[PDB]
Parts: sequence; C-alpha cells; structure tokens
Amino acid sequence: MHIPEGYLSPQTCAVMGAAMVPVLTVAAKKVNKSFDKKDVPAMAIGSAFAFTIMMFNVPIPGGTTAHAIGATLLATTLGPWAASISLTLALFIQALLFGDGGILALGANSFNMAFIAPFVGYGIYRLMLSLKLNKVLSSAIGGYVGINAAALATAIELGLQPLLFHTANGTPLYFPYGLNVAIPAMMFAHLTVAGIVEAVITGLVVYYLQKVDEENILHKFSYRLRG
Ligand code: NI
Repeated sequence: MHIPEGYLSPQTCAVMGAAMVPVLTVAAKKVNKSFDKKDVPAMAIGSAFAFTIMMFNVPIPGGTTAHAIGATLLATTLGPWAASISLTLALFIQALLFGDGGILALGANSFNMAFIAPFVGYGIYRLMLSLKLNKVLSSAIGGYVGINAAALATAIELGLQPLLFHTANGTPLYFPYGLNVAIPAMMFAHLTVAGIVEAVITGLVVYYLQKVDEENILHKFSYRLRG
C-alpha cells in the first residue's frame, strides 16, 4: 500500500507527519521505560522481517500496491509500541535507501502501516482472546483486520486527493482517482488475497513461536521469573 512521491499534496504529507510525530514519540518513551540491552535487537530483527515481507508486492490499478506487512505479528510479539517503532524504521529504510514509498510520504505510510495496522491488529487480537480464541487463530484474525484497516486508510487518503486538491479547471493536481475508484481497488486487493497472506504468515509464526516455548522444558520453570 506504500504511497509514492507526488500522490499527496505537501499539505497532506505535512498533516500525516504531524499526526505521526506524537505516535512515535510516545512509542519511544514506552520503549524507553522498558529497556534491557536486548530488546533493541528484537526490534531490529522484527524490522528486518517485516521489511523482507513487504518486498513481495503487486500493483493495484487505481490504488498503489498490495503486500502483507507482519504488523500484527510484531505487535503481538513485541507489544504494539515497539512494533510501531520497528515498522517505522523499516519504512524509513525503504524510503531513504530504496525509493520505495515517498520520503515526503513517510508520515502517511507510517500512519497507515506503523500505527493503524499494528494497533488495530493488536486490539482485535486482544478482543478475540477475550472471546476465548486461541492465540494463533486470534492473531491471524487481528492480522487480517489490521491490514485491511491500513489499506482503507490508504484508499481514503488517495481517494480524497482529487476532491481536495485540484486546478481551477477541475483537473486533479495529485492522485487523480476518487473514493469510488480507490476504495474498491485497495479494499478488494486487501480483503481477498493479501489479507489472507497476512493472516497465514502471522498465524504461522505465532504457532511456531508457541510450541518452541511449549517445549525446552527449561521454559516451564523460568517463565514466572520473567521480570
Ligand atoms: Ni505498501
């Protein structure tokens, strides 16, 4: 869903950066509150994992691109704040080093993929947990909803462009397609294939982490001491 350069007005870009600033500020403090030398490495690995996942994507005509993120997976494993930092970091790398996602677009994509996706996904996850679903199932479900929410947010941001930013001739200055085009394109891509991929990946890794703990008998003694 990464939005490229020139799709959003400088004003839109500015807005999302301003909205995203407090989010990252808070995440940092929360993370800052909870350090061992070691959770920093964790963030990096997650970040590298997400980055790698995102590299597998397809164009959506009338929208941007589609791919999975691993966002809810990160929120559920690291806590959402750390995930948002991890995720923001990956997009920043993509932007500065790969021309993938606009640099001016950093505020928007992070708002979508580093804030909305992991926070929504985490919330649905917690909700499904409260409905007594196992973590695997729950996380796959959270993953689906989180990524579709991010896609929606993207679609609304693109689709609003011709409405808000146009020439005196009615000519779109940036992204040229409306909500009528953008919502269906982005949501159809994300509600069907990509969201399934996200769910399966999130669930797969959780399952895998679940039973790895579930063994090394060592674990059953030391998990009540995790402090
Ligand atoms: Ni993207």
